[PDB]
Amino acid sequence: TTHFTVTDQWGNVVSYTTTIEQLFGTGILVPGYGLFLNNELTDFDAIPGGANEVQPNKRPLSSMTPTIVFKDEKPVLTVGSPGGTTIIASVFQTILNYFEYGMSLQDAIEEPRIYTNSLTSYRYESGMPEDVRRKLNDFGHKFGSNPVDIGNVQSIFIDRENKTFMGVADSSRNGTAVGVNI
Amino acid sequence: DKVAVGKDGMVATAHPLASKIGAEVLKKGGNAIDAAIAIQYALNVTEPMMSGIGGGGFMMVYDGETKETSIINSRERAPEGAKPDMFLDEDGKVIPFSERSRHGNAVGVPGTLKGLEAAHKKWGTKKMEDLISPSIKLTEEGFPIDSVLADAIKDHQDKLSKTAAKDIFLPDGEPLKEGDILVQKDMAKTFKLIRKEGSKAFYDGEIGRAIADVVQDFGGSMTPDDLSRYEVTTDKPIWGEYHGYDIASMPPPSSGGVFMLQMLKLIDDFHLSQYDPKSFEKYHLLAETMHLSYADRAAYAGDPEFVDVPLRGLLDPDYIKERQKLISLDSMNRDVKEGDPWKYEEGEPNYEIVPQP
Ligand SMILES: [Mg+2]
Ligand SMILES: [Mg+2]
Repeated sequence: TTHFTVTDQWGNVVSYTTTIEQLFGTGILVPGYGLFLNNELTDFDAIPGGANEVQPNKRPLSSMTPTIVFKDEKPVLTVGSPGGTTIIASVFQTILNYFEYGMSLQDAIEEPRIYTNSLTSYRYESGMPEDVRRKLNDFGHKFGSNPVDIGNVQSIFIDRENKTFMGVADSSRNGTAVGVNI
Repeated sequence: DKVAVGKDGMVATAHPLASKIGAEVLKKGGNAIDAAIAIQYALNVTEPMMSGIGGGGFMMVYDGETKETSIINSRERAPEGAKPDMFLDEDGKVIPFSERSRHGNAVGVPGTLKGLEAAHKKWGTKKMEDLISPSIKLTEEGFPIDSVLADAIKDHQDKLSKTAAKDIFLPDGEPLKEGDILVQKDMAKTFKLIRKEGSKAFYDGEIGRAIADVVQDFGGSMTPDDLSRYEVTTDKPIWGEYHGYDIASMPPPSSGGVFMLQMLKLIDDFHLSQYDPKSFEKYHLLAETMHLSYADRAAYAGDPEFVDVPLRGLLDPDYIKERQKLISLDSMNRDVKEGDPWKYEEGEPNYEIVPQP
Protein backbone atom coordinates (compact mmCIF):
# COMPACT_ATOMS: atom_id res chain seq x y z
CA THR A 1 0.00 0.00 0.00
CA THR A 2 1.28 3.47 -0.72
CA HIS A 3 -0.32 6.92 -0.52
CA PHE A 4 0.65 10.04 -2.53
CA THR A 5 -0.92 13.39 -3.28
CA VAL A 6 -0.80 16.18 -5.84
CA THR A 7 -2.18 19.75 -6.16
CA ASP A 8 -1.99 22.05 -9.22
CA GLN A 9 -2.38 25.76 -10.03
CA TRP A 10 -5.87 25.25 -11.40
CA GLY A 11 -7.28 24.04 -8.15
CA ASN A 12 -7.33 20.28 -8.61
CA VAL A 13 -6.50 18.10 -5.61
CA VAL A 14 -5.45 14.46 -5.72
CA SER A 15 -5.42 12.08 -2.75
CA TYR A 16 -4.48 8.62 -4.00
CA THR A 17 -3.99 5.43 -1.96
CA THR A 18 -3.06 2.32 -3.92
CA THR A 19 -1.71 -1.20 -3.36
CA ILE A 20 -0.92 -4.82 -4.29
CA GLU A 21 -1.70 -5.72 -0.62
CA GLN A 22 1.11 -7.70 1.06
CA LEU A 23 4.58 -6.48 0.12
CA PHE A 24 5.06 -7.77 -3.45
CA GLY A 25 1.51 -8.99 -3.22
CA THR A 26 1.30 -12.81 -3.61
CA GLY A 27 4.96 -12.52 -4.56
CA ILE A 28 3.99 -13.73 -8.02
CA LEU A 29 5.56 -12.01 -10.98
CA VAL A 30 3.89 -12.37 -14.37
CA PRO A 31 6.58 -14.43 -16.19
CA GLY A 32 8.83 -12.45 -18.50
CA TYR A 33 6.66 -9.43 -17.84
CA GLY A 34 8.20 -8.28 -14.53
CA LEU A 35 4.75 -7.36 -13.14
CA PHE A 36 3.99 -8.18 -9.47
CA LEU A 37 0.58 -9.57 -8.64
CA ASN A 38 -1.77 -8.59 -5.79
CA ASN A 39 -3.16 -10.96 -3.12
CA GLU A 40 -6.00 -8.54 -2.51
CA LEU A 41 -8.69 -11.20 -2.28
CA THR A 42 -7.24 -12.16 1.16
CA ASP A 43 -8.82 -8.95 2.37
CA PHE A 44 -11.99 -11.02 2.17
CA ASP A 45 -13.13 -12.92 5.26
CA ALA A 46 -11.94 -16.52 5.63
CA ILE A 47 -14.91 -18.09 7.38
CA PRO A 48 -17.77 -17.25 5.03
CA GLY A 49 -21.19 -15.75 5.67
CA GLY A 50 -20.49 -12.21 6.85
CA ALA A 51 -20.62 -8.86 5.14
CA ASN A 52 -17.07 -9.34 3.87
CA GLU A 53 -17.23 -12.95 2.68
CA VAL A 54 -15.66 -13.96 -0.63
CA GLN A 55 -18.00 -13.74 -3.64
CA PRO A 56 -17.33 -13.93 -7.35
CA ASN A 57 -17.23 -10.39 -8.86
CA LYS A 58 -17.25 -8.79 -5.38
CA ARG A 59 -14.47 -6.46 -4.15
CA PRO A 60 -12.77 -7.36 -0.86
CA LEU A 61 -13.14 -4.81 1.90
CA SER A 62 -10.36 -2.22 2.09
CA SER A 63 -9.00 0.06 4.83
CA MET A 64 -7.75 2.69 2.43
CA THR A 65 -8.65 6.17 3.48
CA PRO A 66 -7.47 8.89 1.03
CA THR A 67 -9.08 12.03 2.33
CA ILE A 68 -9.42 15.69 1.59
CA VAL A 69 -10.48 18.08 4.33
CA PHE A 70 -12.37 21.26 3.40
CA LYS A 71 -12.76 24.53 5.28
CA ASP A 72 -15.63 26.51 3.79
CA GLU A 73 -16.23 24.57 0.56
CA LYS A 74 -12.54 24.78 -0.28
CA PRO A 75 -10.06 21.94 0.22
CA VAL A 76 -7.43 22.80 2.84
CA LEU A 77 -5.80 19.46 3.64
CA THR A 78 -5.01 16.06 2.19
CA VAL A 79 -4.31 12.91 4.22
CA GLY A 80 -3.82 9.25 3.50
CA SER A 81 -1.52 6.36 4.39
CA PRO A 82 -0.77 2.73 3.96
CA GLY A 83 -0.44 0.22 6.75
CA GLY A 84 -3.08 -2.42 6.23
CA THR A 85 -5.94 -2.18 8.65
CA THR A 86 -4.06 0.39 10.75
CA ILE A 87 -4.68 2.95 8.00
CA ILE A 88 -7.97 4.07 9.49
CA ALA A 89 -6.15 4.76 12.78
CA SER A 90 -3.25 6.64 11.20
CA VAL A 91 -5.49 9.10 9.38
CA PHE A 92 -7.75 9.51 12.37
CA GLN A 93 -4.77 10.35 14.57
CA THR A 94 -3.12 12.65 11.97
CA ILE A 95 -6.33 14.61 11.67
CA LEU A 96 -6.68 14.84 15.45
CA ASN A 97 -3.12 16.02 15.93
CA TYR A 98 -3.52 18.61 13.21
CA PHE A 99 -7.07 19.94 13.92
CA GLU A 100 -7.65 19.12 17.66
CA TYR A 101 -4.08 19.81 18.88
CA GLY A 102 -3.28 22.54 16.38
CA MET A 103 0.06 20.96 15.70
CA SER A 104 2.01 21.81 12.62
CA LEU A 105 1.22 19.39 9.78
CA GLN A 106 4.58 17.65 10.01
CA ASP A 107 4.32 17.53 13.75
CA ALA A 108 0.90 15.92 13.46
CA ILE A 109 2.33 13.32 11.09
CA GLU A 110 5.40 12.47 13.17
CA GLU A 111 3.55 12.33 16.50
CA PRO A 112 3.65 8.68 17.69
CA ARG A 113 0.54 6.68 16.94
CA ILE A 114 -1.11 3.71 18.52
CA TYR A 115 -3.25 1.12 16.82
CA THR A 116 -5.50 -1.52 18.36
CA ASN A 117 -8.38 -3.38 16.75
CA SER A 118 -9.24 -5.77 19.59
CA LEU A 119 -8.15 -6.69 23.09
CA THR A 120 -5.49 -8.89 21.45
CA SER A 121 -3.96 -6.53 18.91
CA TYR A 122 -1.94 -3.57 20.06
CA ARG A 123 0.84 -1.59 18.34
CA TYR A 124 2.59 1.65 19.23
CA GLU A 125 5.18 3.96 17.62
CA SER A 126 8.49 4.73 19.40
CA GLY A 127 7.95 7.84 21.44
CA MET A 128 5.31 6.42 23.69
CA PRO A 129 6.62 7.27 27.15
CA GLU A 130 7.48 4.18 29.16
CA ASP A 131 5.88 5.25 32.41
CA VAL A 132 2.80 5.82 30.34
CA ARG A 133 2.83 2.48 28.51
CA ARG A 134 3.31 0.71 31.84
CA LYS A 135 0.45 2.54 33.51
CA LEU A 136 -1.76 1.75 30.49
CA ASN A 137 -1.03 -1.95 30.71
CA ASP A 138 -1.82 -1.92 34.44
CA PHE A 139 -5.17 -0.44 33.46
CA GLY A 140 -5.85 -3.40 31.17
CA HIS A 141 -4.06 -2.77 27.86
CA LYS A 142 -1.50 -4.94 26.05
CA PHE A 143 1.01 -2.63 24.39
CA GLY A 144 3.88 -5.09 23.84
CA SER A 145 7.51 -4.85 24.89
CA ASN A 146 8.76 -3.01 21.76
CA PRO A 147 7.55 -0.33 19.26
CA VAL A 148 6.98 -0.34 15.51
CA ASP A 149 6.41 2.30 12.86
CA ILE A 150 2.75 2.58 11.91
CA GLY A 151 1.82 3.93 8.49
CA ASN A 152 3.19 6.63 6.26
CA VAL A 153 1.28 9.85 5.89
CA GLN A 154 1.92 12.06 2.90
CA SER A 155 -0.07 15.23 2.91
CA ILE A 156 -0.52 18.67 1.41
CA PHE A 157 -1.96 21.68 3.17
CA ILE A 158 -3.45 24.44 1.04
CA ASP A 159 -2.52 27.88 2.35
CA ARG A 160 -4.86 30.56 1.01
CA GLU A 161 -3.52 33.29 3.30
CA ASN A 162 -0.01 32.87 1.95
CA LYS A 163 -1.10 31.52 -1.46
CA THR A 164 0.99 28.33 -1.39
CA PHE A 165 0.91 24.58 -0.91
CA MET A 166 2.88 22.94 1.94
CA GLY A 167 3.66 19.31 1.28
CA VAL A 168 4.97 16.77 3.79
CA ALA A 169 6.18 13.18 3.45
CA ASP A 170 6.12 10.91 6.50
CA SER A 171 9.53 9.92 7.82
CA SER A 172 8.53 6.23 7.94
CA ARG A 173 9.99 5.65 4.47
CA ASN A 174 12.23 7.74 2.18
CA GLY A 175 9.41 9.70 0.59
CA THR A 176 9.69 13.31 -0.33
CA ALA A 177 7.78 16.54 -1.00
CA VAL A 178 8.50 19.16 -3.70
CA GLY A 179 6.74 22.24 -4.99
CA VAL A 180 6.80 23.84 -8.41
CA ASN A 181 6.92 27.54 -9.31
CA ILE A 182 6.70 29.62 -12.59
CA ASP B 1 13.37 16.88 1.59
CA LYS B 2 10.51 15.81 3.84
CA VAL B 3 9.01 19.29 4.20
CA ALA B 4 8.73 22.00 1.50
CA VAL B 5 6.62 24.77 -0.01
CA GLY B 6 5.61 25.86 -3.56
CA LYS B 7 3.31 28.32 -5.33
CA ASP B 8 1.98 26.46 -8.34
CA GLY B 9 2.16 22.84 -7.47
CA MET B 10 2.91 20.31 -4.85
CA VAL B 11 3.81 16.66 -5.13
CA ALA B 12 4.43 14.43 -2.12
CA THR B 13 4.93 10.69 -2.54
CA ALA B 14 6.47 7.69 -0.86
CA HIS B 15 9.64 7.60 -2.98
CA PRO B 16 12.13 10.35 -3.89
CA LEU B 17 12.38 9.20 -7.45
CA ALA B 18 8.55 9.27 -7.70
CA SER B 19 8.28 12.93 -6.65
CA LYS B 20 10.66 14.17 -9.00
CA ILE B 21 8.77 13.15 -12.09
CA GLY B 22 5.36 14.34 -11.03
CA ALA B 23 6.97 17.70 -10.32
CA GLU B 24 8.42 17.69 -13.88
CA VAL B 25 4.93 17.09 -15.20
CA LEU B 26 3.53 20.06 -13.28
CA LYS B 27 6.43 22.32 -14.33
CA LYS B 28 5.51 21.58 -17.94
CA GLY B 29 1.93 22.70 -17.36
CA GLY B 30 0.55 19.19 -16.86
CA ASN B 31 -2.23 19.09 -14.28
CA ALA B 32 -2.38 17.18 -10.98
CA ILE B 33 -4.08 14.12 -12.48
CA ASP B 34 -1.49 13.87 -15.28
CA ALA B 35 1.21 14.00 -12.60
CA ALA B 36 -0.57 11.51 -10.30
CA ILE B 37 -0.69 9.01 -13.16
CA ALA B 38 2.98 9.53 -13.86
CA ILE B 39 3.76 9.00 -10.23
CA GLN B 40 1.80 5.74 -10.01
CA TYR B 41 3.89 4.28 -12.89
CA ALA B 42 7.05 5.57 -11.22
CA LEU B 43 6.12 4.03 -7.88
CA ASN B 44 5.35 0.81 -9.69
CA VAL B 45 8.95 0.72 -10.84
CA THR B 46 10.70 2.27 -7.79
CA GLU B 47 8.47 0.94 -5.04
CA PRO B 48 7.34 -2.29 -6.70
CA MET B 49 6.37 -4.13 -3.51
CA MET B 50 3.81 -1.41 -2.61
CA SER B 51 1.71 -0.27 -5.58
CA GLY B 52 1.07 -1.59 -9.05
CA ILE B 53 -0.90 -2.20 -12.23
CA GLY B 54 -1.14 -5.72 -10.84
CA GLY B 55 -3.33 -4.24 -8.11
CA GLY B 56 -6.06 -1.83 -6.99
CA GLY B 57 -6.42 1.71 -5.70
CA PHE B 58 -8.68 4.59 -4.74
CA MET B 59 -8.02 7.90 -6.39
CA MET B 60 -9.80 10.85 -4.81
CA VAL B 61 -9.88 14.07 -6.86
CA TYR B 62 -11.12 17.59 -6.44
CA ASP B 63 -12.07 19.21 -9.73
CA GLY B 64 -10.93 22.54 -11.11
CA GLU B 65 -13.42 24.20 -12.07
CA THR B 66 -16.52 22.00 -11.48
CA LYS B 67 -15.72 21.82 -7.77
CA GLU B 68 -17.08 18.29 -7.44
CA THR B 69 -15.16 15.55 -5.71
CA SER B 70 -14.96 11.98 -6.90
CA ILE B 71 -13.07 8.70 -6.57
CA ILE B 72 -11.68 6.44 -9.30
CA ASN B 73 -12.25 3.11 -7.60
CA SER B 74 -9.90 0.63 -9.27
CA ARG B 75 -10.20 -2.00 -6.54
CA GLU B 76 -9.85 -5.55 -7.81
CA ARG B 77 -12.79 -7.92 -8.19
CA ALA B 78 -12.89 -11.63 -7.57
CA PRO B 79 -12.99 -13.84 -10.69
CA GLU B 80 -16.22 -15.74 -11.36
CA GLY B 81 -14.54 -18.99 -10.26
CA ALA B 82 -13.90 -17.75 -6.73
CA LYS B 83 -15.98 -19.24 -3.91
CA PRO B 84 -16.95 -18.16 -0.36
CA ASP B 85 -15.02 -21.07 1.12
CA MET B 86 -11.97 -20.99 -1.11
CA PHE B 87 -9.90 -20.04 1.94
CA LEU B 88 -10.74 -23.18 3.90
CA ASP B 89 -8.79 -26.43 3.74
CA GLU B 90 -10.71 -29.68 3.19
CA ASP B 91 -11.33 -29.82 6.97
CA GLY B 92 -13.24 -26.51 7.02
CA LYS B 93 -10.21 -24.89 8.68
CA VAL B 94 -8.86 -21.50 7.60
CA ILE B 95 -5.74 -21.77 5.48
CA PRO B 96 -2.64 -20.14 7.11
CA PHE B 97 -2.32 -16.47 6.10
CA SER B 98 1.23 -17.25 4.80
CA GLU B 99 -0.43 -19.82 2.48
CA ARG B 100 -3.51 -17.87 1.36
CA SER B 101 -1.25 -14.94 0.67
CA ARG B 102 0.82 -16.66 -2.02
CA HIS B 103 -1.93 -18.63 -3.74
CA GLY B 104 -3.69 -17.86 -6.97
CA ASN B 105 -7.00 -17.65 -5.20
CA ALA B 106 -5.73 -14.47 -3.53
CA VAL B 107 -5.45 -12.55 -6.78
CA GLY B 108 -8.16 -10.06 -7.63
CA VAL B 109 -8.46 -8.75 -11.19
CA PRO B 110 -5.98 -5.83 -11.23
CA GLY B 111 -7.64 -2.50 -11.96
CA THR B 112 -4.96 0.16 -11.64
CA LEU B 113 -4.39 0.61 -15.40
CA LYS B 114 -8.12 0.94 -16.11
CA GLY B 115 -8.30 3.51 -13.29
CA LEU B 116 -5.48 5.57 -14.83
CA GLU B 117 -7.32 5.63 -18.16
CA ALA B 118 -10.54 6.68 -16.39
CA ALA B 119 -8.77 9.53 -14.63
CA HIS B 120 -7.00 10.65 -17.82
CA LYS B 121 -9.73 11.65 -20.25
CA LYS B 122 -11.85 12.88 -17.33
CA TRP B 123 -9.14 15.35 -16.28
CA GLY B 124 -6.21 14.33 -18.54
CA THR B 125 -4.44 17.04 -20.53
CA LYS B 126 -1.28 15.23 -21.60
CA LYS B 127 0.20 12.14 -23.19
CA MET B 128 -0.61 9.19 -23.39
CA GLU B 129 3.02 8.44 -24.34
CA ASP B 130 4.63 11.08 -22.06
CA LEU B 131 3.67 10.00 -18.47
CA ILE B 132 4.91 6.37 -18.66
CA SER B 133 8.13 7.07 -20.62
CA PRO B 134 10.16 8.24 -17.63
CA SER B 135 9.16 5.04 -15.80
CA ILE B 136 10.29 3.09 -18.86
CA LYS B 137 13.73 4.65 -18.47
CA LEU B 138 13.93 3.66 -14.81
CA THR B 139 12.82 0.08 -15.57
CA GLU B 140 15.11 -0.25 -18.55
CA GLU B 141 18.25 1.57 -17.43
CA GLY B 142 17.59 0.89 -13.70
CA PHE B 143 18.01 2.94 -10.52
CA PRO B 144 19.57 2.45 -7.06
CA ILE B 145 17.23 0.90 -4.49
CA ASP B 146 16.35 2.64 -1.22
CA SER B 147 16.40 1.11 2.26
CA VAL B 148 12.69 0.41 2.34
CA LEU B 149 12.84 -1.61 -0.88
CA ALA B 150 16.12 -3.26 0.15
CA ASP B 151 14.54 -4.40 3.41
CA ALA B 152 11.30 -5.56 1.79
CA ILE B 153 13.34 -7.80 -0.52
CA LYS B 154 15.39 -9.16 2.38
CA ASP B 155 12.35 -9.61 4.66
CA HIS B 156 10.44 -11.46 1.90
CA GLN B 157 13.18 -13.65 0.37
CA ASP B 158 11.18 -16.80 0.73
CA LYS B 159 7.95 -15.56 -0.94
CA LEU B 160 9.92 -14.08 -3.81
CA SER B 161 12.16 -17.19 -4.15
CA LYS B 162 9.23 -19.33 -5.22
CA THR B 163 8.19 -17.15 -8.19
CA ALA B 164 9.63 -15.70 -11.34
CA ALA B 165 10.65 -12.79 -9.14
CA LYS B 166 13.71 -14.59 -7.81
CA ASP B 167 15.60 -14.27 -11.10
CA ILE B 168 15.72 -10.50 -10.77
CA PHE B 169 15.20 -9.55 -7.07
CA LEU B 170 17.30 -12.47 -5.80
CA PRO B 171 20.12 -12.31 -8.41
CA ASP B 172 21.89 -15.40 -7.11
CA GLY B 173 21.00 -16.56 -3.61
CA GLU B 174 21.09 -13.13 -1.98
CA PRO B 175 18.73 -10.09 -2.29
CA LEU B 176 19.85 -6.69 -3.58
CA LYS B 177 21.22 -4.34 -0.90
CA GLU B 178 20.61 -0.64 -0.51
CA GLY B 179 22.30 1.10 -3.42
CA ASP B 180 22.37 -1.86 -5.83
CA ILE B 181 20.99 -1.02 -9.24
CA LEU B 182 17.61 -2.58 -9.98
CA VAL B 183 16.93 -3.24 -13.64
CA GLN B 184 13.52 -4.51 -14.72
CA LYS B 185 13.99 -5.20 -18.43
CA ASP B 186 10.82 -7.27 -18.70
CA MET B 187 8.72 -4.71 -16.81
CA ALA B 188 10.05 -2.07 -19.21
CA LYS B 189 8.90 -4.33 -22.06
CA THR B 190 5.43 -4.42 -20.66
CA PHE B 191 5.39 -0.67 -20.00
CA LYS B 192 6.44 0.11 -23.58
CA LEU B 193 3.67 -2.17 -24.72
CA ILE B 194 1.16 -0.40 -22.46
CA ARG B 195 1.95 2.88 -24.15
CA LYS B 196 1.71 1.50 -27.74
CA GLU B 197 -1.46 -0.60 -28.07
CA GLY B 198 -3.11 1.15 -25.12
CA SER B 199 -4.52 -0.66 -22.13
CA LYS B 200 -5.97 -3.58 -23.96
CA ALA B 201 -2.63 -5.33 -24.03
CA PHE B 202 -3.68 -6.00 -20.48
CA TYR B 203 -7.41 -6.65 -20.53
CA ASP B 204 -7.27 -8.21 -24.01
CA GLY B 205 -3.66 -9.00 -24.84
CA GLU B 206 -0.61 -11.08 -24.17
CA ILE B 207 -0.58 -9.60 -20.70
CA GLY B 208 -4.12 -10.48 -19.73
CA ARG B 209 -3.65 -13.98 -21.06
CA ALA B 210 -0.24 -14.33 -19.43
CA ILE B 211 -1.73 -13.42 -16.04
CA ALA B 212 -4.53 -15.96 -16.53
CA ASP B 213 -1.76 -18.55 -17.09
CA VAL B 214 0.06 -17.79 -13.84
CA VAL B 215 -2.94 -17.40 -11.58
CA GLN B 216 -3.93 -20.91 -12.65
CA ASP B 217 -0.38 -22.24 -12.39
CA PHE B 218 -0.53 -21.16 -8.72
CA GLY B 219 -3.97 -22.67 -8.09
CA GLY B 220 -6.14 -19.65 -8.84
CA SER B 221 -9.26 -19.47 -10.98
CA MET B 222 -8.54 -16.46 -13.23
CA THR B 223 -9.39 -16.58 -16.92
CA PRO B 224 -8.72 -14.12 -19.69
CA ASP B 225 -12.48 -13.63 -19.80
CA ASP B 226 -12.40 -12.21 -16.27
CA LEU B 227 -9.73 -9.69 -17.27
CA SER B 228 -11.59 -8.62 -20.37
CA ARG B 229 -14.70 -8.03 -18.24
CA TYR B 230 -13.02 -5.74 -15.68
CA GLU B 231 -14.02 -2.08 -15.41
CA VAL B 232 -13.29 0.52 -12.72
CA THR B 233 -16.10 2.36 -11.03
CA THR B 234 -16.62 6.04 -9.98
CA ASP B 235 -17.58 6.72 -6.37
CA LYS B 236 -18.83 9.91 -4.76
CA PRO B 237 -17.09 10.39 -1.33
CA ILE B 238 -18.55 9.68 2.11
CA TRP B 239 -18.70 13.03 3.89
CA GLY B 240 -18.40 14.15 7.46
CA GLU B 241 -18.10 17.33 9.41
CA TYR B 242 -15.46 17.56 12.08
CA HIS B 243 -14.33 20.50 14.21
CA GLY B 244 -15.90 22.88 11.71
CA TYR B 245 -14.20 21.33 8.66
CA ASP B 246 -15.76 19.17 5.95
CA ILE B 247 -14.25 15.75 5.30
CA ALA B 248 -14.39 13.68 2.15
CA SER B 249 -13.28 10.11 2.59
CA MET B 250 -13.64 6.65 1.01
CA PRO B 251 -17.02 4.88 1.25
CA PRO B 252 -17.56 1.15 0.96
CA PRO B 253 -16.13 -1.13 -0.39
CA SER B 254 -13.55 0.54 1.91
CA SER B 255 -14.02 0.49 5.67
CA GLY B 256 -11.70 3.45 5.91
CA GLY B 257 -14.02 6.42 5.43
CA VAL B 258 -16.84 5.38 7.71
CA PHE B 259 -14.81 4.28 10.62
CA MET B 260 -12.26 7.04 10.55
CA LEU B 261 -15.17 9.47 10.66
CA GLN B 262 -16.84 7.45 13.36
CA MET B 263 -13.56 7.44 15.26
CA LEU B 264 -13.50 11.23 15.13
CA LYS B 265 -17.20 11.48 16.04
CA LEU B 266 -16.66 9.26 19.06
CA ILE B 267 -13.59 11.10 20.21
CA ASP B 268 -14.82 14.62 19.51
CA ASP B 269 -16.97 15.04 22.56
CA PHE B 270 -13.94 14.21 24.77
CA HIS B 271 -12.12 17.46 23.96
CA LEU B 272 -8.90 15.48 23.72
CA SER B 273 -6.46 18.47 23.53
CA GLN B 274 -7.08 19.08 27.25
CA TYR B 275 -4.67 16.16 27.81
CA ASP B 276 -0.95 16.11 26.95
CA PRO B 277 -0.32 14.33 23.65
CA LYS B 278 1.91 11.74 25.29
CA SER B 279 -0.35 11.10 28.27
CA PHE B 280 -2.18 8.05 29.55
CA GLU B 281 -5.44 9.88 28.91
CA LYS B 282 -5.03 10.32 25.19
CA TYR B 283 -3.82 6.82 24.62
CA HIS B 284 -6.64 5.28 26.62
CA LEU B 285 -9.48 7.17 24.95
CA LEU B 286 -7.89 6.43 21.52
CA ALA B 287 -7.55 2.74 22.34
CA GLU B 288 -11.15 2.42 23.60
CA THR B 289 -12.44 4.29 20.59
CA MET B 290 -10.54 2.10 18.14
CA HIS B 291 -11.98 -1.00 19.76
CA LEU B 292 -15.51 0.17 19.10
CA SER B 293 -14.99 1.25 15.51
CA TYR B 294 -12.99 -1.81 14.55
CA ALA B 295 -15.67 -4.07 16.02
CA ASP B 296 -18.25 -2.31 13.87
CA ARG B 297 -16.02 -2.78 10.82
CA ALA B 298 -15.66 -6.51 11.38
CA ALA B 299 -19.42 -6.97 11.55
CA TYR B 300 -20.78 -4.50 8.94
CA ALA B 301 -18.25 -3.68 6.22
CA GLY B 302 -18.21 -5.07 2.64
CA ASP B 303 -18.70 -4.21 -1.03
CA PRO B 304 -22.11 -2.39 -1.03
CA GLU B 305 -23.06 -3.80 -4.46
CA PHE B 306 -23.34 -7.06 -2.52
CA VAL B 307 -24.15 -5.99 1.05
CA ASP B 308 -25.82 -3.30 3.13
CA VAL B 309 -23.58 -1.14 5.23
CA PRO B 310 -25.50 1.12 7.63
CA LEU B 311 -23.60 4.29 6.81
CA ARG B 312 -26.42 6.40 8.30
CA GLY B 313 -26.65 4.28 11.40
CA LEU B 314 -22.92 4.00 12.07
CA LEU B 315 -22.70 7.79 12.32
CA ASP B 316 -26.11 8.56 13.81
CA PRO B 317 -25.84 11.24 16.50
CA ASP B 318 -27.80 9.04 18.90
CA TYR B 319 -25.79 5.95 17.97
CA ILE B 320 -22.56 7.75 18.68
CA LYS B 321 -23.96 8.80 22.06
CA GLU B 322 -24.89 5.20 22.84
CA ARG B 323 -21.45 3.93 22.04
CA GLN B 324 -19.65 6.78 23.74
CA LYS B 325 -21.28 5.43 26.94
CA LEU B 326 -18.73 2.56 26.63
CA ILE B 327 -15.74 4.92 26.67
CA SER B 328 -14.58 6.21 30.07
CA LEU B 329 -11.38 7.32 31.73
CA ASP B 330 -12.37 5.27 34.79
CA SER B 331 -11.67 1.80 33.35
CA MET B 332 -11.19 -0.09 30.11
CA ASN B 333 -14.18 -1.67 28.46
CA ARG B 334 -13.79 -5.46 28.21
CA ASP B 335 -17.15 -6.02 26.49
CA VAL B 336 -15.95 -5.09 22.97
CA LYS B 337 -18.78 -6.22 20.66
CA GLU B 338 -20.20 -4.52 17.65
CA GLY B 339 -22.88 -1.89 18.26
CA ASP B 340 -26.43 -2.06 16.84
CA PRO B 341 -26.38 0.78 14.24
CA TRP B 342 -29.35 -0.91 12.63
CA LYS B 343 -31.57 0.52 15.33
CA TYR B 344 -30.96 3.93 13.69
CA GLU B 345 -31.07 3.11 9.98
CA GLU B 346 -33.99 1.59 8.09
CA GLY B 347 -33.24 -1.99 7.08
CA GLU B 348 -31.89 -5.36 8.23
CA PRO B 349 -28.49 -7.06 7.63
CA ASN B 350 -28.45 -9.41 4.63
CA TYR B 351 -25.59 -11.32 6.24
CA GLU B 352 -24.41 -12.51 9.66
CA ILE B 353 -21.66 -11.48 12.05
CA VAL B 354 -18.86 -14.05 11.62
CA PRO B 355 -15.67 -14.07 13.72
CA GLN B 356 -12.36 -14.27 11.89
CA PRO B 357 -8.82 -15.01 13.23
MG1 LIG C 1 -10.72 21.39 20.07
MG1 LIG D 1 6.20 8.48 12.06
